[PDB]
Amino acid sequence: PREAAAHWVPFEDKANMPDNVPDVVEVGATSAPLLSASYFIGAKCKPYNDDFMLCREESQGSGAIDCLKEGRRVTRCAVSVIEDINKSCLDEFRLHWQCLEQNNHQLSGCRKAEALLNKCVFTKLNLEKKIPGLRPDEEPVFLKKDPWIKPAVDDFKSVRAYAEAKKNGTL
Amino acid sequence: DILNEEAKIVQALNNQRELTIKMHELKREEKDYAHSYSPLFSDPVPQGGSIGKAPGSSR
Repeated sequence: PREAAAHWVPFEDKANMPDNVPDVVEVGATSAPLLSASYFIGAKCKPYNDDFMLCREESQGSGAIDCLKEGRRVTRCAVSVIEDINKSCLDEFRLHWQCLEQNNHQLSGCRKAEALLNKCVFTKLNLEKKIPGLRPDEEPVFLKKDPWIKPAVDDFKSVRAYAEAKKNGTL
Repeated sequence: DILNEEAKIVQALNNQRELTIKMHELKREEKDYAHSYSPLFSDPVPQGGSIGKAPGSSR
């Protein structure tokens, strides 16, 4: 919760899970693919994530050990979403997070690639990108036309793919 | 006629002695959190620090 100062030295641990708890395979996506598919991880895995944090609230202070069985399932369902999005939308998911690794991982600067990614994932994986807590009479930010905050330079691959999706009639 | 008027004064002084012993008892008696501290917000439970809060932080 506080960060290490004044000569911290890092250390790691040559050990294993005990036999009591089964194997769980991990998430291997880094920040730009994780930030790219964050809304679709949240759209599919909402009741699993909320049961995990509700576990953590319910049995206070035990925490780690009494919530492992649902921390299993949140990781497995997010892995399901990520390979689902790989095998359907690999090239434009890659287009999106390759836009996102420039521009400080700001979602504000990658609108023309995220329109393509949202259209693919919505027609093929049937998951929708939504911002909750947003009452009506309020436009969502990634839908608006001519925003005030444009990026410095639009990425070339995504504006080329965006124009070709215009002329195909994809989007 | 004078014994009764002295018994009246003795009763009035024993009443003050009982009152004094009572009002001494009343201060050393423990008292509620709603009376000792502010009445509104009667629970001592802090639940303080509510922005970056962790689930599992309660007990």
